[PDB]
Amino acid sequence: GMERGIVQYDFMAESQDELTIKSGDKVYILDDKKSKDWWMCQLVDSGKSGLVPAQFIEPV
Repeated sequence: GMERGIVQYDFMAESQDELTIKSGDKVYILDDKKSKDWWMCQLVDSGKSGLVPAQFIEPV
């Protein structure tokens, strides 16, 4: 869990490389270096991973 975050808005994946997340969900931030718009994250509880809007992720 090198870097953690908390989801701030619901987001539903519309394509394969995205990750559906719900407000309040805890994530690992896997990659916040490649894009200021899209971060690769993984849900702590389910282990599901993919791209989400950066602006929806509050780092801990």
